[PDB]
Amino acid sequence: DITVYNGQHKEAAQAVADAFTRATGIKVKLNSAKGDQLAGQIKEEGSRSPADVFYSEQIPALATLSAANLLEPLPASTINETRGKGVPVAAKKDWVALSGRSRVVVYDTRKLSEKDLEKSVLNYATPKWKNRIGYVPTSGAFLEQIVAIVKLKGEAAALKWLKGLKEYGKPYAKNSVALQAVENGEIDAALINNYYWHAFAREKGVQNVHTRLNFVRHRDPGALVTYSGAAVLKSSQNKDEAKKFVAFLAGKEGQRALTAVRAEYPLNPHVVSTFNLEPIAKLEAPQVSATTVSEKEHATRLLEQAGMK
Repeated sequence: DITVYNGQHKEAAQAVADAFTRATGIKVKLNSAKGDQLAGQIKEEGSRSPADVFYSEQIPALATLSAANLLEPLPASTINETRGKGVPVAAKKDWVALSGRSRVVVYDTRKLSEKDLEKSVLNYATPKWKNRIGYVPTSGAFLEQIVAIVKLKGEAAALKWLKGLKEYGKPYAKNSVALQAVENGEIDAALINNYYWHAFAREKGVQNVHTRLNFVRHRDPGALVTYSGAAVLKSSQNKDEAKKFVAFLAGKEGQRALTAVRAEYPLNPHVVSTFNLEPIAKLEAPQVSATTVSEKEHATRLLEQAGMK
């Protein structure tokens, strides 16, 4: 049996864990918390860590542990299951990308259609959308969006984007709050994560849902896709089946378990989501490196400068 450190959604992790158990008969305990805590928790424990597998929602968390020489190398077969143009690769082949969640723009189909949207998420910080576009300045995805713009266009365009949003758009406490707002007819559209919406339409019933998602594509900064992955620790005493778990995670069946409950694009190409998701490669997400401490530091300071925090 193994103990998994999970930074992923408990629902998404639960699915993979139980399906894994049916397929093999191996029990997988779960330790759930944010991707950061677990990574540092694993740093403090070191060679004396209970963690057998680290199921992180973010790649940096995997990186810090890879840079700290704590992760066990995965068989090329495993890391190959989800290989594809734009997918994150472990320099030391010591962790593997599993799923991806994208940035989107949900809008009110009662008022707007596609021809009514922008070709760049950047054009939303203009007078054309004064109080017509919403955002969540305190979201971790909103921070990633800053970090990505800076990396794709430069600091100048990032701060300009932020000041324009503050000047025109409208801030919402959480992502779901920005979606309900669009669904109520309080605001035309809003910048959110595709996952929060799929789960809303499935629960209600798409025919009772007025909101719709828009994807910018074109390697736009608005097409930013964040990846999740999994890794095994060198301190594992069940490395035998810890590997098997990460291998399941990347394998078609494991991909099917997650996508049966989660709306995250499968990196394994032989998998069909139960959610209306186009192949991940079709999103045309821009190429970007992992976010660093100083990078978040930088983006957070830009939020202060924009007057959002």
